[PDB]
Amino acid sequence: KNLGMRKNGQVWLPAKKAFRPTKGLTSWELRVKKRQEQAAMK
Amino acid sequence: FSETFGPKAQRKRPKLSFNTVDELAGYSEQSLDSYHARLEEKKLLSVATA
Amino acid sequence: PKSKRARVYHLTQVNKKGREAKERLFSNIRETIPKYQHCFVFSVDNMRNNYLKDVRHELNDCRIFFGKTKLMARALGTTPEEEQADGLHRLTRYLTGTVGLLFTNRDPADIESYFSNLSQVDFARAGTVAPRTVTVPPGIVYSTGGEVPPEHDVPVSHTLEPELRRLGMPVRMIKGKVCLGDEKGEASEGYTICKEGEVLDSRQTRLLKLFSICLSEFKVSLLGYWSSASGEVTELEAGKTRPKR
Amino acid sequence: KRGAPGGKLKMTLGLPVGAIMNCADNSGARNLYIIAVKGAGARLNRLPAGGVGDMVMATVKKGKPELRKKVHPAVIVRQAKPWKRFDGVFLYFEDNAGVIVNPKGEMKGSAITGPVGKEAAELWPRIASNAGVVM
Amino acid sequence: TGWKDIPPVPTAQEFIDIVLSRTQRRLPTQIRPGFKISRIRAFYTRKVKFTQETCSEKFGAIISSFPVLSDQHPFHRDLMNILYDADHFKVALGQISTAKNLIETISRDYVRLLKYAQSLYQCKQLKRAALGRMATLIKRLKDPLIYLDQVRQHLARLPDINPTTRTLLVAGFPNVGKSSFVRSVTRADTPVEPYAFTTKSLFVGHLDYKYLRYQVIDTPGILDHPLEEMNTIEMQSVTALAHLRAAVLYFMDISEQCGFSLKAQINLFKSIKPLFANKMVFIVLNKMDIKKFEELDPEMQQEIN
Amino acid sequence: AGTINKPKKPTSKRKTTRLRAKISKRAAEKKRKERKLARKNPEWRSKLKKDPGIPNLFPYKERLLQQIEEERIRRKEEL
Amino acid sequence: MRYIHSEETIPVPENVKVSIKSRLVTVEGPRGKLQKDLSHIAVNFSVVKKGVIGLEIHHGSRKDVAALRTVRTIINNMIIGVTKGFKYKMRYVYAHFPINVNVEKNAETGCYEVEIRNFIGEKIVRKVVMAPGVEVEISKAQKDELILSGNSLEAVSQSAADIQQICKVRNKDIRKFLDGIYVSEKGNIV
Amino acid sequence: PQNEYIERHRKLHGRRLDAEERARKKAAREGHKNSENAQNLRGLRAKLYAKQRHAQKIQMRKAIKQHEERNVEPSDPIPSYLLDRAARFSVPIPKVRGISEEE
Amino acid sequence: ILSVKKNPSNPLYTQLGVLTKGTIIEVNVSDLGIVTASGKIAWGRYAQITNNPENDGCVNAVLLV
Amino acid sequence: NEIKIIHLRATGGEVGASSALAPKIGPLGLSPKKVGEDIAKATADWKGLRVTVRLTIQNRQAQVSVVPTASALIIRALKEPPRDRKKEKNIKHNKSVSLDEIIEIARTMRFKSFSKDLKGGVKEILGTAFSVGCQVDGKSPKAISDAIEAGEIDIPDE
RNA sequence: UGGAAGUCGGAAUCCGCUAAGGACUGUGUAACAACUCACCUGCCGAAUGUACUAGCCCUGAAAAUGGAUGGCGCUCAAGCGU
Ligand SMILES: Nc1nc2c(ncn2[C@@H]2O[C@H](COP(=O)(O)OP(=O)(O)OP(=O)(O)O)[C@@H](O)[C@H]2O)c(=O)[nH]1
Ligand SMILES: [Mg+2]
Repeated sequence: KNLGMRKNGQVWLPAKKAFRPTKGLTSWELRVKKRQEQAAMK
Repeated sequence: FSETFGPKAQRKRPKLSFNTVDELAGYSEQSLDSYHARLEEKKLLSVATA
Repeated sequence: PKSKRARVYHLTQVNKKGREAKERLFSNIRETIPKYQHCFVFSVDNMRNNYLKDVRHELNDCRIFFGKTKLMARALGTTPEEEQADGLHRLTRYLTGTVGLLFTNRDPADIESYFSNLSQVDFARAGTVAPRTVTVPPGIVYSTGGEVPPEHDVPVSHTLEPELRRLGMPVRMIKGKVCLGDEKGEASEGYTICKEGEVLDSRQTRLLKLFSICLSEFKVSLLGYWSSASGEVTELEAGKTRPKR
Repeated sequence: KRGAPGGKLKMTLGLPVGAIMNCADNSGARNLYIIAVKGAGARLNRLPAGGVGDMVMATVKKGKPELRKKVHPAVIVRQAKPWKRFDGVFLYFEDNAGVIVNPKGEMKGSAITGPVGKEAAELWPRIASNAGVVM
Repeated sequence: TGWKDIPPVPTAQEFIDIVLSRTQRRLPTQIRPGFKISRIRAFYTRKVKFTQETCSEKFGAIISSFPVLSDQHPFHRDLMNILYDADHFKVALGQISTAKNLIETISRDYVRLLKYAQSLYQCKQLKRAALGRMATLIKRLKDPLIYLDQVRQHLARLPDINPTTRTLLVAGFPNVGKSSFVRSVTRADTPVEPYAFTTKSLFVGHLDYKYLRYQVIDTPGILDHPLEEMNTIEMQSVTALAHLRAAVLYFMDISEQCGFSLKAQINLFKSIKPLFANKMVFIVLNKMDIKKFEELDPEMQQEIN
Repeated sequence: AGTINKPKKPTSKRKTTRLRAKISKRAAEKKRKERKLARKNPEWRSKLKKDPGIPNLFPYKERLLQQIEEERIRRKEEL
Repeated sequence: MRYIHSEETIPVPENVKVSIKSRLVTVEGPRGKLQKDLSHIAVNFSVVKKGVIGLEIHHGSRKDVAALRTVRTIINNMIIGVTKGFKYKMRYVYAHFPINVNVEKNAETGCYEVEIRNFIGEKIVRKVVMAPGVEVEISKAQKDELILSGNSLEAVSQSAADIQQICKVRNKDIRKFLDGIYVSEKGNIV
Repeated sequence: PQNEYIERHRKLHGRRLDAEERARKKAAREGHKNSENAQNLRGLRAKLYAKQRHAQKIQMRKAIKQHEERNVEPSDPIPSYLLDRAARFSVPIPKVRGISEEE
Repeated sequence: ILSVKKNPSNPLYTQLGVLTKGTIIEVNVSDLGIVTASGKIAWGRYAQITNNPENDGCVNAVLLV
Repeated sequence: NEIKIIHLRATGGEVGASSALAPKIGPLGLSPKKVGEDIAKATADWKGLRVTVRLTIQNRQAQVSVVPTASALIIRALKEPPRDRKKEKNIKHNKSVSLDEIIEIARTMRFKSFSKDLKGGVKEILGTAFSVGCQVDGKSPKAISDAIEAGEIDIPDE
């Protein structure tokens, strides 16, 4: 069952996820490599 | 005015015209006599027409 | 994106720690290692962990770290090419979930005896199974909710009843007193906070904490320990059972 | 309360503003000049008017000098304009006359000379208690 | 018969907003440069006069509704002096009256100038100047308006004590059962709690004896120290003892569970005995279930006798 | 506001010739006045312009910095 | 920016039977049947996996992507309604005059009917007719409690809101006069 | 009633059962209400609201600046007795607008 | 004010004593404690009007010190 | 035979501390005058100082004890002139104590301190003295604390 | 200070245990208590936050007979930019 409380009291509400419509466009490793390159260039 | 009365008030000692119990009794007696004199003066001194 | 949540800026003294706290934890763990022979890993799962300060005070000669699990694992060294001392990457496989490090000069048997006979009764958290059935009786509500006899209990505070109504207890104010139903007790049954053999949620555990009813225990389970002299990790009883990473 | 008698049926209003009527009581006044009628509505160029049982504001033009400087509440008890009651009776008195009362309805005087109207006697209990003839 | 009829006193900014909203919304606001100078002068003179009429009406409503201490009973006057610094009260109301008269003077001067103003721009500048001076005068009253609003609320919540009637006055130390006695004999809601100074202000209840109405006044507790060291909470009770021709009931706790000694209670009674001249005094020994007068030591019994 | 059930007087978009001519003349007079105040304006004005720079999201900014540094070294060697 | 594809997933239990045709969702469960018209939102329905309903929008803006979350929550609430149901427990409290509540079932309309009397001593008799499918009972376990149960969350919550709004004190201090009917608990029947 | 009677009533009886929830919901809707007022108020009310919101934004950002920097003059040097101190004997306003004889 | 010394628009305006912007007036400066090098009280000093009295309802001036 | 422990905050050499006790020690069966006399006798060493007093209640008699506090110990070690409270007020504690006296105050406070070392205890005592406003060796207790943390002053171990 | 325990006031605002916790952000008490916030840890799973700039849009003040992008009417325009 749902183990925590919701503030508004709508206990039937699902565990919602973040509204990220730009998901899946970048892998994690590529972003880390771009972070290192941006830091070096800066 | 904020330190005299209110939520931020810090006043704790009143400003008195008397120091002793006997002085307070005399002050009360004189104030009552003056009050009665003033109401007698006002009493001696349907709506009225314009 | 005009429609956005307004980020509240806190007008308080304490700010976010950041990367500097991580580096401080790395330095402290990497300096604690060459001073103690034994490094224990202990597990405290689904627990309040406010008696850990008392544990730190009692173990004066020991050093206890209770930081982030992955940061402590990186401090000790996950790979054999990264470990500060030999056998520490063997110890890092024990660090998952809510764990902690214990650097000590003492005997492992002494440490095991202390953490075995140590036991304090503590408030239950959400997820634990209720060991018994708790029911606040009808009538005037007291502070313990029927744990002590009602003649030895102060009535509960009048400021708690909106919280009780939020947590689902159908209380009401009668002449400055919090009551279930009537003041003498009628037209209602006792409020069952929890039943035996039932997973507790946070609402029930908050009610039990407000009524000072403790249904759990403070048990620290030692998983294993790395020794500097032998350069090896000895695994204890909970180490086999606990998931490994 | 603004001194408007409630439960009064519609009757012919015979005493407008400016009428001088007799004073039927022994309060010391002998006539009342009407300056206003309590409960009068708003209408362009229409003078406020009152009937039997209506409360008015009056001034004393003849009587004791003590009553000559104040504006007194009055209740009209007799009128000369003919008016109809609910039983189809058209009636009138031989003179226009009223009595001086306080705003709550109790009289300043202690006795009433002559008869009073049924409407005034029903609407103000002190007039009924201080009246000798009711018509 | 109380002071609940005092209209609410807004602050300086709310007062300015109210007055200028009345001027904006209850008068016409379109005037044209192509009209005659007589029409323009009438427009702006009407604006200034309506603004000062609103200010004068509100200031007169503030002044004429607050109690005047020089006309009150000495009990009520000195109770207001205990609660409130009477100097501060009179200074606040005098500053209100001074601002009212300054607004009237400014309006008179600017109407006289608008009689000679020769253009719509000059008329507009004169009207803005008069309204800005009025707004400055109201803004310089930021503190007395808040003070007087707080005064109004507490006066509205003040009890109604009739100074000349059949009245009982309960006095003594804290935690001696004064509020318990008042709850037992009247219908008043005085809080009864074990801690000291539970009652921080005067309460009054009523009862009927032989078909006559009596009023009973519950007072804050009084401690044993000289009158220069008395706080306002205890001075309310001291003023009640001093100025009210009452039947005084001095409550004493023989069991000494109030936290104070019977000797100190006796010294307080002897100290406030000069206030009891021409008053009828009864000493009520409360809490006799715990300890009785017979169980009291004989020296203390001799002192009480 | 009860606009939908009870609309008010419409605001006309049909401008008048008087208003158009007056607005045009006031605009021209304002342009001349701001030119005069610009010529009389004593506020300091930098001769050089603060250049915005190179965007961070340009993927070849590092290679462009390499090119600029190389050309700087080449110019220093030539000079 | 026009997002090429956005999708959401709704898991369906084994007891639940979902039929979608022309954006008209019909959800069948152990407790009953619910029906809803979602034709005002451009959604493509599919079966991406056995027991999973797939919601998708193609070439939609950020608003069209965000509306899929509302559609997902609506269909999920319909599934929860036909599986476990919804229950609103309400409490009516009074200071001096006891409030009298009588619950009947009008048979010709086939709907429950709540009659409220003696609120602040008023002589008027308030009457609220419930939405179809909402069952109202007076709780025997607790004191002065109504229980509203149903399969439609919107119907149950709107009926509870109507009960709460019909008993509202007017021209009085709400700090002093605390009386009324209030929604105490919101949850599931099962 | 006398003294703190509404406070005593709140002590002995409490508040309405939905009071905290409605206060929380109103505080949550306050942002939508503020935006609706900013986009739909008209006229002098709108102008006063905009000026007052501008004042609040200035005060708020000053508060943020102060809490962020809680933990942190003439060109030529002159002594303390020459501080705050400053030929052609010109008046402060050497030229004004001429006034015609009708004015 | 002691006298009107110069109204810049017209000498007739100075003769009539008209208070306009930029008008030099003579004021009594006894309240400022201005004193000469030996102790004589300086009670007359020039000031200049800096506002528009016909538009503001008040005369504002700056001392010529 | 049950145990009651009551902690209270009182001024030394004063009987009126039991004024607030008689609300609660009253129904417990204690004599407020006897309790106040015992409190005064126990706190006669701490004249004019705000001290913490522990009362243990057994079988309707209570015994008094004085729980030491760092602030009271620092104020006592300041050795202020002997003073009456009600007449002059708004005093400041601007005298000086020695770092040695700070060390025995920390040694007295070892049963309350959770620090690993006596140096850690001395630093808490210096922080309390900084809050009081006094001096240590003629300098600011924050400056002595910083110098101790720098290490040029060696606090003895235990 | 009658009472003031972080939260009626004034001034300072340090140390220890730390993973982290202000001589405290609010609620609350007569004072306590209790709750909460700043901060930290456990679950989760990949992109976010702040401030500005440039477009379009709303407000950014209106009177008085019934009326005006010229009128109908126009919404992936019959509006705007190229
Ligand atoms: N056994 C006993 N206890 C009493 C008696 N009267 C009062 N008490 C207790 O003493 C406490 C004193 O509280 P109050 O009755 O308010 O006395 P008080 O505080 O001086 O009254 P106020 O100053 O008006 O607030 C109460 O809490 C009672 O429990 C009594 O007659 N017998
Ligand atoms: Mg008390």
